[PDB]
Amino acid sequence: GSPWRLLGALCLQRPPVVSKPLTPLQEEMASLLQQIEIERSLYSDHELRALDENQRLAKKKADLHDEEDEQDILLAQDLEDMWEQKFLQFKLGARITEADEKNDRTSLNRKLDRNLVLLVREKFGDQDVWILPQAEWQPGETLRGTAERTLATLSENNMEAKFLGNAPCGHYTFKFPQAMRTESNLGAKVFFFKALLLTGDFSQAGNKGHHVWVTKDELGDYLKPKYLAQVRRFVSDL
Amino acid sequence: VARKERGWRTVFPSREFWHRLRVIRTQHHVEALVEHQNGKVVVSASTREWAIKKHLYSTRNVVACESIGRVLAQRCLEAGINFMVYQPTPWEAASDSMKRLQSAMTEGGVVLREPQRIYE
Amino acid sequence: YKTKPTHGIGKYKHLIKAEEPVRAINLGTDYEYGVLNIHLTAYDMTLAESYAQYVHNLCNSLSIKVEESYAMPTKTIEVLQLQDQGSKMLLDSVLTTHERVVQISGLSATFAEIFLEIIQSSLPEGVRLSVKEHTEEDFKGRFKARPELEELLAKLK
Amino acid sequence: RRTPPLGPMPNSDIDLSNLERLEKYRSFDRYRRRAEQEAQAPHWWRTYREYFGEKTDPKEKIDIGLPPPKVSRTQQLLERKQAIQELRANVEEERAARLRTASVPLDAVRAEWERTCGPYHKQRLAEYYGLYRDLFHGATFVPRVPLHVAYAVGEDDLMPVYCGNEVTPTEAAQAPEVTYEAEEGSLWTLLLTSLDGHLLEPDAEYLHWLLTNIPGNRVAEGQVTCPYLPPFPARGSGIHRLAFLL
Amino acid sequence: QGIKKMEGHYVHAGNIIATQRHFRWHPGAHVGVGKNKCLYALEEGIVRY
Amino acid sequence: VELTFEETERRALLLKKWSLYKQQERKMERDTIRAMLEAQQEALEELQLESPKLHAEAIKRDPNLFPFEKEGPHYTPPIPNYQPPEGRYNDITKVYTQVE
Amino acid sequence: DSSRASLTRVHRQAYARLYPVLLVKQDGSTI
RNA sequence: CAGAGUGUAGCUUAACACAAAGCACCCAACUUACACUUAGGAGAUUUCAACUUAACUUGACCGCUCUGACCA
Ligand SMILES: [K+]
Ligand SMILES: [K+]
Repeated sequence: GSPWRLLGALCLQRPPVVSKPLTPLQEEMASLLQQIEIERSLYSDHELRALDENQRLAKKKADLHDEEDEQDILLAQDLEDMWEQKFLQFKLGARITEADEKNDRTSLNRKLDRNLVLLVREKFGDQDVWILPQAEWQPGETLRGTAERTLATLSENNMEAKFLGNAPCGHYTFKFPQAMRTESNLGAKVFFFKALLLTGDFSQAGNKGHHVWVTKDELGDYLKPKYLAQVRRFVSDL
Repeated sequence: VARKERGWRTVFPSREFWHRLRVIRTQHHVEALVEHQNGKVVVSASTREWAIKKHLYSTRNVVACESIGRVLAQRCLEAGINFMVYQPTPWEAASDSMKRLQSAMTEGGVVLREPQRIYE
Repeated sequence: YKTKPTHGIGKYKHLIKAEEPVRAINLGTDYEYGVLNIHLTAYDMTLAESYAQYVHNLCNSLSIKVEESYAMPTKTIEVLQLQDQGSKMLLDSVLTTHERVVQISGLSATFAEIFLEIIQSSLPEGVRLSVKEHTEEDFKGRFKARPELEELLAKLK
Repeated sequence: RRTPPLGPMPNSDIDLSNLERLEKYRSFDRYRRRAEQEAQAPHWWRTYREYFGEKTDPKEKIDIGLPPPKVSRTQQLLERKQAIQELRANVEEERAARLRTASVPLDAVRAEWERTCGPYHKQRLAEYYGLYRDLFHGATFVPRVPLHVAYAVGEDDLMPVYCGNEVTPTEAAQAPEVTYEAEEGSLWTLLLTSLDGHLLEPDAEYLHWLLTNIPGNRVAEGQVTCPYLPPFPARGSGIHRLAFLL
Repeated sequence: QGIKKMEGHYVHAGNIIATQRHFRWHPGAHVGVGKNKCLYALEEGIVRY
Repeated sequence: VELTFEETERRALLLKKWSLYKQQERKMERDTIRAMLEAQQEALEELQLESPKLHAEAIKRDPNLFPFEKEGPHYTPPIPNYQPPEGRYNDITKVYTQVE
Repeated sequence: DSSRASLTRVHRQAYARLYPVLLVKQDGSTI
């Protein structure tokens, strides 16, 4: 054996649920692009229809020669009124949810436009530390297999995850305090593996206050300085 | 009556000239050179020069190229250079930058064609 | 000249790829993937083309060879809706589905995780990403169906 | 029979195993730029430059001129960067550049050019005209004192002398007006020579003007060592070079 | 076909220096090229390759 | 309709700002990829030292990685109890056949 | 970011005017 | 927290001064796209003091990169 204890950590991420809001400059550029798109476009069918009906009203008022009584029951601008009415009745889903207002950091329904990371709390030598879920490597298993095993040893979940590749995306090696530091147990060598949360969540039984879903910005509050510096390298915030 | 370096018909550019205007455009600057066929630079104007840079909003735009033409035309007349050949690529010749630089040179007095050699 | 030390100074054809006159799909090694098709399907044609362009340019920045960039045939779907207090379905809207494919090759095994993380992170709203392994069926699906060959083939059956 | 190359052969540093992954030129302009650079490098094979290039001496040209002026680059760069920011901050300057209606003041450019690169452009132009070759047997100097010479033509017009512009013998029939910047107590010597006029000896010159022990820039108070003689280029003899040396 | 004037030979203006079916030797300084790719001297002097 | 001078001026200035804003988006993306690549490669190096048998497995390709499907974000999230209207989908794509 | 390449216009020479609309899906999500 | 090395924007053994250069890079138009080309865009000497010289040399001061301490 070796002095270092091999570990496999899981970087399970919930990708954004909704699109990110446009920034002030993006809003102006989006307005100009829409303006340019209209200017360089041909008349649409709905525009040509609204034009003819305007002219028909003139031909049925000035010329007074119209030979068609029926014409069309509904006009173009009248049709737009029905469309706008239907839209106002429909109520969209909230992009800012109850969990956002209540700052419930244990739910997956918060910060829908951001990317969340799963942190669990473990006790190490009678000390409460926040870490990315991990498991100790066992013979006859790959280091990725350890990460997939970690997922299956969480507190009552039905989460389905998609692992991306076999290589680790980061590592963190620490040494135990000299009190327990030994030649055979010098320290540990964590190896993180990124995964995507397809579907699922901790059950109400499993929601008992031993995990959080946090963005990369609010990731330091829980992790330690040195552990944080190594996790903030492969956790993107694009 | 001096010999021009004729030949080189299979390569580009021609050597059959006494003086040529050569324009160098970089990512940040515009330089124009008048050089003898033997390779000696006669006169030059570059936006790297403080004398020109201090009056330019940008040293990489069409205005910069036109300014280089006007400055170079004056320096050509003071050096006695009244004729030269210009050997642009097809895309360079069509560009507005080079068209404005050429007009600046001709307005400045320089003729961008050379008189034919007298053989007899 | 052959005898002289400058022999062969004008050699150039060894510096150019051999171009001497459909395409065999290259299965990757144990450390590289084969030809990969990056499908981009969206209900909006501009979003599918804008992202297909983004993926092409991103691959060039990362030195990932882009074998081909092409559009798949558009699929039009009529959307009928049951009318209120009626049993008749009436045409509501016509929705078109536009697909764009960026075919890449030589993607490294270790680098695929990073590449996939970047292109999924930038996916616009309403655009579906599907990265598949290229197969002959995918290429053949881009060509018109031959009814005459089917009838002659049916006789053999 | 074969002979090994006498040096590194062109295109040897290209790795031919990874040809598909190597970056290509893609543009005519990028190949030409590299091609022009390769042509200028020295080679161990026979080249056009070997047979047609002027045979310059290997030893560097001796500088016989005044010392270069001492400049503080740090202070100079600060002032220059500040001036550009002020120019670019102006919104009218941005619009004139965008609408392609801006221009440079040619007179102000030349004044600054006289004080900065001007001396080195004059040295380069004098070298092209063969003045250092003929006057100092290849020794060069940077003309660091701007010399302004103008012939009075009529009563209201002047014909300036720059560095190779053509002046007719009729315009130069009388001594020119000469001015330069000089400190009090300095002494100067001005001479005019025809490099190509000599009718008998091929390597000799004619002294057209020699003023010595000039106090400051008061040329009219210098000793007339040789009185002014107008240029007399012989008919059919071509174009002559007359040089004022301060 | 081939070289008519080797390295160092003296040529008068008009002298054909080489004839060729394809461009094996290219025209340099003071060397003209005919419609049939024939290389000829434009000046009197010494041939150099 | 011809644009006013002020409009063409406002459009040109906005596009100039767009060049610099997109330059800084690309920089952030170019430095995120670099950070990820360095972290991965530095983790693989450490793994090779610790146990060359696990490193060999780590650098192999994953047979299950592809097909990899991901839908883009929505504008608004799904509504918990929303009943869509009843209807039908009728594909009307033209079928093209090659004869001759 | 979802906005990395979402600001676009129709890059065609001849095209009829198009209007922005919300497509409500069967689960209630919109695009 | 200490000990070493280290220093122009992304790269460069660019920078004699006449000058902070060349390339890489970003947007738009052309291109299915890419590429090319055109027309635009953004930039650096970590900071002071020492023939005032100095991006360059010696000092401090900052940032960086390793080696230990600390670390679950
Ligand atoms: K003479
Ligand atoms: K021939």
